[PDB]
Amino acid sequence: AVADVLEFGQSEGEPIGMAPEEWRAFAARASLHAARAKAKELGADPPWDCELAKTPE
Amino acid sequence: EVPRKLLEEWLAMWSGHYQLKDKLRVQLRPQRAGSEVLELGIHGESDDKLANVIFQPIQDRRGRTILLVRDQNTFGALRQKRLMTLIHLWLVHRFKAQAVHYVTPTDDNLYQTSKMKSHGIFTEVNQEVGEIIVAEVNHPRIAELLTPDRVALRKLITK
Amino acid sequence: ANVIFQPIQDRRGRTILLVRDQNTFGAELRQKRLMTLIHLWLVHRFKAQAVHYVTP
Repeated sequence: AVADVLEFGQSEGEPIGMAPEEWRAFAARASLHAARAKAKELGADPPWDCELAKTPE
Repeated sequence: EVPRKLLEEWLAMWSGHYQLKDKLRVQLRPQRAGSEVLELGIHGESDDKLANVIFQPIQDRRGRTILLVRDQNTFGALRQKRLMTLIHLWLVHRFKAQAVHYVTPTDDNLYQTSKMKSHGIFTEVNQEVGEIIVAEVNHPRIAELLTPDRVALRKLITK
Repeated sequence: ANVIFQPIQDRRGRTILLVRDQNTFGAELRQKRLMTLIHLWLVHRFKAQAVHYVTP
């Protein structure tokens, strides 16, 4: 979700806070808390909700 | 999923209709370094600023997005051709705005908001306490204009 | 005295008070920091980061 926002910023010619590959490397080893905090620093705060997608159980 | 290029495409339709050759480019950046106030600029091939909107997107208590407009101008004597309406259509779509507030009730702002009401961008326009113009977005009309077939939009651009 | 204002949030989630109007109506009450006390309370009440005045 954050990658999509960063790619859009790049396509729009806005200045890169971090490269796509750099974000992916960070996200891969980040808690949700840490990923959200970092995204917020980069001005990327996409709507994302894992609660909505939970099964009936 | 609302790129600057979308407004550039609309302005190409516009330039085409009015037989103006100058390729109009769209710029959206902080009005100055590190600011939450933004400037939408329309630039020609010479990079001259032909129109602008200076504004800050904010949220009210109910979480509704409002664009606080500090200033808007059609600089190039481009006037009387609905350019500012196109810019507002794009801004309202880009920021999913519920309303636009104008900080100073200048003659131009009253004129422009009245014009955009007639184009259907706004349902209501009212000067409120503090002498600010509050313009409520006509969501059905915005949706109509953004239809991919561009029929309603072309009609707006070409009169 | 009065303050007419709307509390709003910027992109960063910071609270700003948008002040449309402020007045110290009573002449006896002026030059005594009344409006300062009101603003102290408003800033505390709404946990404001900034105050914007619409008309200079």
